[PDB]
Amino acid sequence: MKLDIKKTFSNRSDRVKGIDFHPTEPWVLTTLYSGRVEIWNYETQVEVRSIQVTETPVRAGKFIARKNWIIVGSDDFRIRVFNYNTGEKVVDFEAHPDYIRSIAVHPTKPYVLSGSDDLTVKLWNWENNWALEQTFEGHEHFVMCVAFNPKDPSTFASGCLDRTVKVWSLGQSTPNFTLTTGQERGVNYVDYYPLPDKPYMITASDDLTIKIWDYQTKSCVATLEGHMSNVSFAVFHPTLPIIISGSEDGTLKIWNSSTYKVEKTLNVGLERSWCIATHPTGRKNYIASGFDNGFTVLSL
Amino acid sequence: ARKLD
Repeated sequence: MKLDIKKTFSNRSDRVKGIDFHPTEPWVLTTLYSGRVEIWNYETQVEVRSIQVTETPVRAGKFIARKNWIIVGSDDFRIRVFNYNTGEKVVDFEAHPDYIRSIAVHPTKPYVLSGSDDLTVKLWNWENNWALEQTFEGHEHFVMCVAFNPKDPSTFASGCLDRTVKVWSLGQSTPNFTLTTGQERGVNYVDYYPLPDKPYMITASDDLTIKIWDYQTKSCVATLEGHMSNVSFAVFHPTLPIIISGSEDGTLKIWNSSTYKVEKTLNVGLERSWCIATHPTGRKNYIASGFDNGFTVLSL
Repeated sequence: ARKLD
């Protein structure tokens, strides 16, 4: 239960809705409510590249490092891809007839998932001219979050304001199963535990709770209570035995992933927390979070 | 109008 948290870099900006770490460069991507996106080198504290993408909120953003791209989704309904070395706009298309909430990138195949207020998840194939390969229908409210299972990325999970998580197989039209979460104000976020020892998933809700699920038994393993307003996200750390959550209550919380009790609450001072990223290979155990008033990168 | 922020 020993934590050593250091602030690596924090900067003020307009509301950060999406955030992501580059796997091999010391960079973080932020996507802003103002329509701007920024790539920061958090070691030198200098901007790599920034773009005014649109005038609408950009809620979702990811690196596709193996292609030197970022991919972003915005309230103008569009997915756009930029080469971060040249700034080339690679593609720009309407993906859904409504807001894009979340984007996920497959770890090996040229697949992107987008989740939308249009009640659907859509699968795009960038090696087939960004074709719409499949639409997953079944949710009954905004799809807030999509995530591939890192241990079996032929499957993915979607978290929805309809109070469910659905787990799907690529190429199949109905969910493999639906978790009725009992989080009655909806699911804002879903994440997979990344290691082989536990088949766990985690959900965050406006109902102030975080729940841990065993995806083989479909049972709720634990409920984490303590946040004082909407919980924006909750994730498992890739190297440390912790869960990190963030909330409109303005805090990040670090929870023990064995006992499911809170270990530390951080009052970041940037008002509401919206998004989170962890460094994929645990470099310096970095995490980053985006808030109303900027972002912070912390080493643990 | 849900989740506009």
